[PDB]
Amino acid sequence: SLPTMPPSGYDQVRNGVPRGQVVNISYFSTATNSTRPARVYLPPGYSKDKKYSVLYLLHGIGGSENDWFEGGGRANVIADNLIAEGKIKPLIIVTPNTNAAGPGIADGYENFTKDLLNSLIPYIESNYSVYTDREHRAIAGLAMGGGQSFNIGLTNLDKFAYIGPISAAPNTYPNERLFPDGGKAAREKLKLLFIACGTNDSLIGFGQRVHEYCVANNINHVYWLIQGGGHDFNVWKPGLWNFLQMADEAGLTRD
Ligand SMILES: COc1cc(/C=C/C(=O)O)ccc1O
Repeated sequence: SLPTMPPSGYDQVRNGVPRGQVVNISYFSTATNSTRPARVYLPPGYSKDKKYSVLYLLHGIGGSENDWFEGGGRANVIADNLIAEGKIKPLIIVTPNTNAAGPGIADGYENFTKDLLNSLIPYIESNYSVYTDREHRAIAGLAMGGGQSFNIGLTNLDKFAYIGPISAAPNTYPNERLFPDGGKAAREKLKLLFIACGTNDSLIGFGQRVHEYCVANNINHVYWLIQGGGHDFNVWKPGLWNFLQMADEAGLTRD
């Protein structure tokens, strides 16, 4: 039963397995007044005659849109295999550059919230055949990106129903800011809150803090610790593997 460590080969490429296409895109950002990059995983069968859900996957501090793919995440391989095994239905995964910096901008990681919601999401929904409602939109990430997942996801429950912060960093908002209503909206609209981290990670306390608040305030969620895991992709890959399946079970790809 999930969550659990994935079996050997979950992140390996094997002959015959259908592979999705990872495309490179650039979109205009009203948040940075510049063109920004992102990568988009289209499943092996992506057809404009069908509709797909979308997972916005965020990298760590100083990272890039390539981190979750060739940079170590192998998100496309993990997705290809789960799809081939019938573990999850086909879906689209988008990896942006989380540091929306530029002239006139003080904090690019905070500025990223508007970039994602007002520029990247509209670009994706206009160029790809995707659902545009909260029930078909998820957000997850590692470290700094896990913090942004908590921050953006919980303060925008009308946009995301599935949130997966892995090894969330100190940029994670205080509990009072994540749940300004004592967790009311969360208990009603949150379909999946998946918090994971390696037991050896020095940043374990931040995800732990949110976990404790959710326990105290009756917010359902999944809290999974990777035994012996550190601040690396041997925690983040297993994290994504579990999140995709648990989100699927929760209805992310419904229809
Ligand atoms: C904003 O503060 C912090 C961010 C990080 C991010 C780490 C990562 O993305 O791997 C670590 C420690 C911090 O105090």
